[PDB]
Amino acid sequence: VDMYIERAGDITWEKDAEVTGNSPRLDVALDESGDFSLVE
Amino acid sequence: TTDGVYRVMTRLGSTQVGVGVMQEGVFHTMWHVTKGAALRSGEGRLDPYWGDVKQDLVSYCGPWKLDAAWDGLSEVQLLAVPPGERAKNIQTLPGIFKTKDGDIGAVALDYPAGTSGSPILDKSGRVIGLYGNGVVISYVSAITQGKR
Repeated sequence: VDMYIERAGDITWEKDAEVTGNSPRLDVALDESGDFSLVE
Repeated sequence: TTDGVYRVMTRLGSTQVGVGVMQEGVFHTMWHVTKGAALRSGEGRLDPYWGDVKQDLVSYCGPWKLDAAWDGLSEVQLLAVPPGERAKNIQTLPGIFKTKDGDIGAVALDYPAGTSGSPILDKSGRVIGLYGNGVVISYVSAITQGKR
């Protein structure tokens, strides 16, 4: 198994970008394995 | 070695396992994408240099270089690179992961798993973190940033 990289673009902001998605506020915890979980 | 956003591919057939950012001669991606494996770039090889499972981050060829942070008020852009699709910018206002150790921006965007490592940008075009470590409430990704 070999892993390889291919260039896909410049890192640039785009003025004509699609705009979507909410902005939820969530309480979370981050454990030692890097996993986020919800907290109540 | 050229600055830019890259697909991370693996080989019967090729598949895209993730995405990363080349900047200042260092390749940045998420630990869960490569698990630290060396990466081929042309005839060259990129070796891991730093990584951390709890942050879910890994850098190749040098130390982590990305240090911009979400300003907490402005819209951002996910530069998503989905498998089989041209790089595309998705604008959004982040929500917030509230943790005992402070607030982290989060984006409520759900792209295929091979999109993990795609950069999130601020209005100046700086990388404020990477996409693909998060929680389900619908998936919400932390804006994961390392330390420079």
